[PDB]
Amino acid sequence: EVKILVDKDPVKTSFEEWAKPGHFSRTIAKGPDTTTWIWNLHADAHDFDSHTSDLEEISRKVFSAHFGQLSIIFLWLSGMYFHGARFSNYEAWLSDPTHIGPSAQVVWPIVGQEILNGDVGGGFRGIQITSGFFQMWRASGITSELQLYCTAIGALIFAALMLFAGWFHYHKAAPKLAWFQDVESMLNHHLAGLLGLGSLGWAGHQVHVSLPINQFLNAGVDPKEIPLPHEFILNRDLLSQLYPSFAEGATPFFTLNWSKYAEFLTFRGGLDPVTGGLWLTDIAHHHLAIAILFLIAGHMYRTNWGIGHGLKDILEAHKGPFTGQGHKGLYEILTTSWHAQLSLNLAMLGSLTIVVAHHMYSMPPYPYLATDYGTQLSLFTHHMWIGGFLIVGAAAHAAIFMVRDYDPTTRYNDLLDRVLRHRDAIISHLNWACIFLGFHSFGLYIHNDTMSALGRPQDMFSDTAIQLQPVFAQWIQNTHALAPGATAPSATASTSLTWGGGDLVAVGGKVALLPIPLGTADFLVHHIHAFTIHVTVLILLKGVLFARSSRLIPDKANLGFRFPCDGPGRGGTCQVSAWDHVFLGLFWMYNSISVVIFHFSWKMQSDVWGSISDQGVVTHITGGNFAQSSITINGWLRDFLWAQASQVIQSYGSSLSAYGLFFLGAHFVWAFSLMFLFSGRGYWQELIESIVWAHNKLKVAPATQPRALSIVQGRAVGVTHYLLGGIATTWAFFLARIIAVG
Amino acid sequence: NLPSIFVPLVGLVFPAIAMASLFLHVQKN
Amino acid sequence: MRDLKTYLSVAPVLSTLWFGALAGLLIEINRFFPDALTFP
Amino acid sequence: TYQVIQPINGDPFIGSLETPITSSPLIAWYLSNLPGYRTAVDPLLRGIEVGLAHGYLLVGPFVITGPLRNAPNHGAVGSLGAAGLIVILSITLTMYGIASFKEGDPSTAPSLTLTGRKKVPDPLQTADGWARFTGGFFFGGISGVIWAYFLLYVLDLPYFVK
Amino acid sequence: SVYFDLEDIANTTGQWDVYGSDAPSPYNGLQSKFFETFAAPFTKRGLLLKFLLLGGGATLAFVSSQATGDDLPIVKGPQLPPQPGPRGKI
Amino acid sequence: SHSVKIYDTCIGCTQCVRACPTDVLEMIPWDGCKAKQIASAPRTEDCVGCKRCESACPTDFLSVRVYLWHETTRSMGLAY
Amino acid sequence: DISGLTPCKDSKQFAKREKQQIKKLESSLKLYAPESAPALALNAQIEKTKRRFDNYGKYGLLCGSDGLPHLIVNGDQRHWGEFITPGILFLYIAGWIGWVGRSYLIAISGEKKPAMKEIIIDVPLASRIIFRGFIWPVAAYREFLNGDLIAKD
Amino acid sequence: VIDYYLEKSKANKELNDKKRLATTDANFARAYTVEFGTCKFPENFTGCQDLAKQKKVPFLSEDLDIECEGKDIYKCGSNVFWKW
Ligand code: CLA
Ligand code: CLA
Ligand code: CLA
Ligand code: CLA
Ligand code: CLA
Ligand code: CLA
Repeated sequence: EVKILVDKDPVKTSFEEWAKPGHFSRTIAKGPDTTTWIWNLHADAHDFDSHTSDLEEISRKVFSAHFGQLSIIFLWLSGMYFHGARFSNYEAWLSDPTHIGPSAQVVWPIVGQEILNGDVGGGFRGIQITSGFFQMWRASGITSELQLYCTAIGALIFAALMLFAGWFHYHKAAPKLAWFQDVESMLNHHLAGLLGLGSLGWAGHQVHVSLPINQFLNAGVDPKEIPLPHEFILNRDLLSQLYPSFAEGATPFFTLNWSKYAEFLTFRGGLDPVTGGLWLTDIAHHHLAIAILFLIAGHMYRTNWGIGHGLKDILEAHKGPFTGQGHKGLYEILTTSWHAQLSLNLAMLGSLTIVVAHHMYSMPPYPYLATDYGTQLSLFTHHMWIGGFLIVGAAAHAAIFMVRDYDPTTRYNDLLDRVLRHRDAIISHLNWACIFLGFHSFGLYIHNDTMSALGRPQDMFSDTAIQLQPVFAQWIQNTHALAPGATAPSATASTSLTWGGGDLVAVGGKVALLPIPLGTADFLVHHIHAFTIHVTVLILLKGVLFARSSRLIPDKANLGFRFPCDGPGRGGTCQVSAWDHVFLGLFWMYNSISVVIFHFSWKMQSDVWGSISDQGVVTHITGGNFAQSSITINGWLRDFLWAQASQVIQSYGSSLSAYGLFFLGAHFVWAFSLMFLFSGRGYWQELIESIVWAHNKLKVAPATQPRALSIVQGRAVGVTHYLLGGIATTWAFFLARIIAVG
Repeated sequence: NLPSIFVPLVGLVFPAIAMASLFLHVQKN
Repeated sequence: MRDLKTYLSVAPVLSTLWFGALAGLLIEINRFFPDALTFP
Repeated sequence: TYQVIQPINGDPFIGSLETPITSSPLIAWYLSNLPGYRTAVDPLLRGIEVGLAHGYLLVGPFVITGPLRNAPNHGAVGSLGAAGLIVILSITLTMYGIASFKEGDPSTAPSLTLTGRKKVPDPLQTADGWARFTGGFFFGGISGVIWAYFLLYVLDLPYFVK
Repeated sequence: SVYFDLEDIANTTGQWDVYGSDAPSPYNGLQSKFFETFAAPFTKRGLLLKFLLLGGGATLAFVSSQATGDDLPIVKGPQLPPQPGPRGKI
Repeated sequence: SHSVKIYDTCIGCTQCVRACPTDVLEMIPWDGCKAKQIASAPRTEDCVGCKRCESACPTDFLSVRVYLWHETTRSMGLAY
Repeated sequence: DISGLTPCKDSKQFAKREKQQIKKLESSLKLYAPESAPALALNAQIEKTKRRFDNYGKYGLLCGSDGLPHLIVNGDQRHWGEFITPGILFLYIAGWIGWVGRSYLIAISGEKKPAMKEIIIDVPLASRIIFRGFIWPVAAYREFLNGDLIAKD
Repeated sequence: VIDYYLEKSKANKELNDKKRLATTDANFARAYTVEFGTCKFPENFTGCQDLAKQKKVPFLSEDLDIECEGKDIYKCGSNVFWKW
């Protein structure tokens, strides 16, 4: 039976364990003898399953940690709304969004730093923001600074609520293990309750507060004379003028005359020409349909009454001649291992973030977002990085599950067993695929570079030379462009302007979107992307599959998930643990995402973004140089890296001077990481031995004996600094370029 | 005159002969 | 009370308090005595 | 129930598996009828067949993708390049044979079938057998290159891509 | 039921010929006689290596020496007046 | 084959022997320590050189020393 | 003057730099109402620049052929305010810090587990020690004579 | 109706522009109060916003005064109270 199960006062609230560092583990609680202890305290802080073997005790800890994270997120949102209300030019940007740059940060006049308050327009000095909050606030119907202050106060109250909830559910009412393992109820509530009701409420807000205020805004009326949102609920007459169908009330809904609501519930496609974003009437209908779909979906599983499905029943009925018993045993694995669930959820969330990034640029949902290039580039890059990091974490935690929670004697599964019985075939095939893709993707660039350097432009792989046309993607584009006429007759326009419908949307003399052409250069970059993705997959999958054992190390599981090596024997056994494989795969994820964002930036600046005059002529930022220059490595070096870095390197003495400083700092940190990556701790411990002598000579030697960083810790520091420096270099370069020229 | 004959010899033929001889040497016994 | 005072004496908390006080002192000195290249 | 994948030859401790890709009767027959697996026949004829196939297949890429592809002399130049590649491959085969096989040593091929029946090991894994194989390969490859050239640019048959 | 025999180590370790065929020669007798007659000189591995290396080198040198300006731009040579240097150097 | 040597600073706690992944070391009777036993390495041809014994050595300095020497198919941990 | 440099009160490049900075600041002033807060903030920056340049003139700094102040370190008695006096003040503060650290490390050395007072600091003991750095030169000298400074191993 | 609120905005363009300028100027000067000398040590015991309605600080009071003007009792979107 599904019911609330709690335990009263399991852990006493006291400050006594705050004064004892390392209380959570047996080894660390004894106090430090060397400096390694100081690091070991921070590396094992959230490794709950290593603190205790009780599943219930671990689950309560993660449940409260989630509340803490939610409180932190609410504090962050409250700060964003408060800075929008108190230190921003939002109200001026509302009346002129095409000529005023959003800004919500103002610096103090100290040590000359007040130069960063640049001319963003609207009689305001500040730092231009690229988060896109202004367009979201305009879409939501927010018109005054007072409504942002109330949102900040509400977010503060909610953060306090989540913090209190975490304390209450760890110290007063701690749910039992059976409560957490009620997966059917959790799925039902998250599908129907959270998502369905949330989308239904947002749809209600859109049809009641967003649609009318945005209709007034798009009509060209002053924001300060638009009626307040509640005025559209009090006298329905105001709502019966923009849309006369509201005069009918809810009678059409209950009598199944839904076409009567076609005024504010539409299937249009394309973009709003005044706005440059998706029609709000389309978005409200989308959310209303998603609400019904999720509310019906959240009724699939059986909780307490007979109707519904059993997850174990579905899993045990899917087996075949090639897969033995099939999925039997997976319910036991996924209801007793936090790490497997974390791995699956991380992979799905990281994959979904990339889809969000891809969909937000091609279908701009927010008003005046498409013509704000700095916001678009920043959002795309940010979500790509988030997705890549989450995907890497998925592999890390799958390896952790394999090392710790895998047990064929009590939790056997045929599919996992059969995967482990032919891992050599999987890994060798992926190796061959990676080599083939690397050759037939990157060596074409080398061929083009050599042909260009040899004075033979006619022997290259180019649109004016040997062609490699992406015919399949071109066919998909043509099919999607013809959808409104044959395959989506009720739709008026295609789902995106990039499919090829031969139209361009211009807002404020700036190009929002237009059909994106695909040629040989795109054929090259797409296979480059596939190659890097395959190599990252190879590195991570090899670590997951070979974590327990290999022909080199028959007993790799006893060494743990995170160990440096197994000695210099067998020729050398460095970086054989599953942790190292994640450490190596982080670099390749970084490489892949960097290439993807470089591709996006160059393509958008060359073939989509630009300006349009009152003659009908389009002039792009880099003038369509992608097709003929992005086919050689020298082209990327010269026309992209050298040409577009001219902004960040001449930003000194302007409001963009903080990006050149961050450019240099990121370069410095990236170089700094190579000291940790290229060396080892045996040299550093010996070097420390001499400094300890100098300290002992002057009686200043500390009792906590200085130790060089551990073998694994040095790798972590090196990779963290490498990633930080690399990502910050592009952050500064992209922001400076797209703010100066965009 | 000479370069058209000498360049293929030094760049292709001599490396091939040397590689064959060295491979047969290192694979002995 | 005693345990909380013990916790506030831990290295990171004392470090952030000390460096915050130092940063405030230096910031105020630079606010009231800006652009100092020499010592008159 | 009924499982498809089985251990190789019924032995679960040999590092392989029996899959439809590896053990289906069609693929087994096809692999058994290739010249590389015809154990009981002179390796020279097998090398002749292998060279005839490979030199013939090598003509196209050199002729069509080469630097002189747009010249009127493209066919002969590409055929010469294919012949040079065949010569290099024969050199590599001779090097491998000299490095791998001593004159007096017997064959290194297995002497058992999958059913455990004793057979005569393949003479291709001997010095003389490999020498005959590489000689046949050279002779077949040159002839295949010449035949492809004769079909494409001496009779000028209406091939779609030339 | 057992896959370990000390008298049969080849069977135990999997020394099998999977796709090897013991079938007789599928080739015609006259064709085999022709190929045996006309490919015999190339079956001496010591002679074949020396012949291939030396003859291939000589053929490569000869072909490179017989190439015309139409085949190789390097043989054609420059056809345009030379460009001057940055500060008047020739 | 690598070289494994034992010095008389041994205290005979048998930590190296049970850390051997290839059964190279063993314990033999002795009279130089209270435990009346010392380690020996009679099967260094199976040594891989992972130095797991030295990680289990309590003596300062080490009483068991591994020197990486000529490489064989056994010492490189090759199964192919 | 020294090394061919001219005083910044005489050099025309210094005045030209000051004029160009004010002109750069005054160009952004045109985009705002004469009474607005950004106009009041740029005016404060203009006064700050004027005061900075006037101070650099008054202190008697030497400027090169670029209009920028140049420091003189060799020991000239009319340039002690650029390296010598600030260096002495730094050496007084750093010695203070080092001596207070050394005394605290010595004070906790003779305990049961002295590594716990290195991660959880005994704040009263530190308060006792801290103000002993005001006379750090005298004590540092005096343990040099007696021999309580250097461990003779 | 749209073309009635367009008429309303036509007659009040200058007034709304003066609201925008004031509200952005106050937002910028909130970071410069201390340097200006308006809201500092002896009078910032509460917020400079609180001091804006009891001391008439130069820039944070113009926004307060102009914020609602020509608006009805319960129809100013920038002040819940306005004319209570
Ligand atoms: C993620 C959330 C977030 C972020 C990044 C920021 C960031 C910022 N806010 Mg902000 N804010 C937030 C949430 C956030 N806020 C929320 C939720 C609210 C509503 C309550 C506000 C309300 C708010 C106001 C009202 C103001 C800012 C301001 C600022 C800016 C300067 C802050 C500063 O110097 O701190 C001030 C310094 C400290 C708080 C000290 C740090 C304290 C730590 C613990 C160290 C303590 C050591 C101490 C200083 C030493 C002395 C101790 C003593 C014992 C001797 C900065 C950009 C200011 C601004 O932009 O001015 C133009 C400003 O006026 N914020
Ligand atoms: C319709 C019911 C409902 C709803 C709305 C939620 C919503 C949520 N659950 Mg949840 N849950 C439910 C039923 C529900 N659950 C049931 C029946 C079970 C038992 C099977 C669980 C077991 C469960 C676990 C084990 C965990 C969650 C977590 C979460 C959060 C995921 C993070 C997120 O998306 O942030 C979205 C954020 C918001 C929408 C902000 C608003 C916050 C909402 C409104 C508070 C939810 C109140 C709750 C439903 C009832 C309160 C009790 C009452 C006495 C006050 C989210 C707030 C995770 C989490 O983060 O824990 C804190 C987590 O680890 N849930
Ligand atoms: C919701 C996601 C999530 C969750 C709950 C966890 C949870 C966990 N992970 Mg995990 N992980 C994640 C995402 C997640 N991870 C992702 C996305 C990756 C890929 C990068 C990894 C990679 C990873 C590895 C490789 C390992 C873990 C480990 C662990 C466990 C111990 C964590 C710990 O003690 O850290 C303690 C926290 C710290 C030491 C703080 C580190 C601070 C980082 C490095 C700095 C980040 C830079 C920052 C953003 C910039 C600041 C600038 C600076 C100037 C201020 C714990 C169960 C470890 C383990 O043993 O698992 C059992 C382990 O070895 N994870
Ligand atoms: C630019 C530097 C660089 C390059 C070229 C490579 C190349 C490669 N890495 Mg790699 N790697 C690098 C830096 C680099 N790495 C760094 C810095 C790290 C640390 C994070 C790693 C970490 C790493 C891991 C962890 C893995 C790789 C893998 C691979 C291979 C992928 C397969 C492939 O593309 O083969 C194609 C080969 C190339 C693209 C190389 C260029 C060849 C071009 C076409 C020229 C060749 C012309 C011709 C042959 C020249 C002959 C002339 C004659 C005179 C000799 C490939 C050999 C993976 C692997 O082995 O999978 C198979 C793998 O698992 N690398
Ligand atoms: C110094 C070294 C060297 C030299 C001299 C050459 C010379 C040549 N290369 Mg080359 N190459 C080299 C290094 C070298 N390569 C390296 C290191 C690489 C790897 C990056 C390449 C990759 C490369 C490619 C990918 C291609 C060439 C091609 C060519 C030819 C271009 C001329 C032409 O258009 O006629 C074209 C003329 C023909 C196609 C007919 C050639 C017929 C020959 C002369 C028959 C004789 C072969 C002989 C029997 C074999 C001797 C082998 C030796 C071991 C004994 C020319 C013969 C191109 C070509 O077409 O050559 C096949 C070509 O596509 N090269
Ligand atoms: C009690 C504090 C103390 C004292 C007196 C010294 C003294 C010395 N150190 Mg040293 N050091 C310290 C802390 C200290 N160190 C710490 C914490 C670190 C780790 C970052 C180092 C790392 C270090 C290195 C790597 C080297 C020295 C060297 C030296 C010698 C030359 C001076 C020098 O290069 O200074 C430079 C000093 C530093 C870079 C570190 C200073 C760190 C801060 C300022 C000290 C703070 C101490 C503590 C937190 C405050 C106590 C508070 C207490 C009252 C509660 C000198 C004997 C050098 C040497 O042996 O050559 C002879 C040398 O190469 N030190």
